[PDB]
Amino acid sequence: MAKEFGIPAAVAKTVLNVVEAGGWVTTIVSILTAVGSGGKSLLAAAGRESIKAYLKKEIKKKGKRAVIAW
Amino acid sequence: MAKEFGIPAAVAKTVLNVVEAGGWVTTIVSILTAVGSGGKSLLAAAGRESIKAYLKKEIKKKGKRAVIAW
Repeated sequence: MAKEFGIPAAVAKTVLNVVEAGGWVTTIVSILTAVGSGGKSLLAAAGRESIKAYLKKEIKKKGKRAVIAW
Repeated sequence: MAKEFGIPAAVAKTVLNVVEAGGWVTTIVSILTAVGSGGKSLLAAAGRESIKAYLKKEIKKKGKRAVIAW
């Protein structure tokens, strides 16, 4: 998330914790909106998929630490 | 929130928007908990006072920008 979108690690970590806790897609959207254009770019990258489902797949594949870094 | 509790600004903004919208204490709790230790510490700083009421009072005292900053 940092490398590809410029998202601060602490923001990215919060987002992924929300995902893992079964938190709301709406919350995730709000936090990525608030981080600015890089967050909006990630939201757009999910495309037709929910951002939550998109990020859950990435976490399952690569682990949280790597998704944060990405 | 950012300087005293390490709540990233994007997350802090999201939290204050929930507060302003009159959203749920449980949602404020889960977002702050997702931040990690600094979020948990902000929750502890509120004591027995509703986190929502607590942050509303902080906004009344300092304004939204300064609450985010803190």
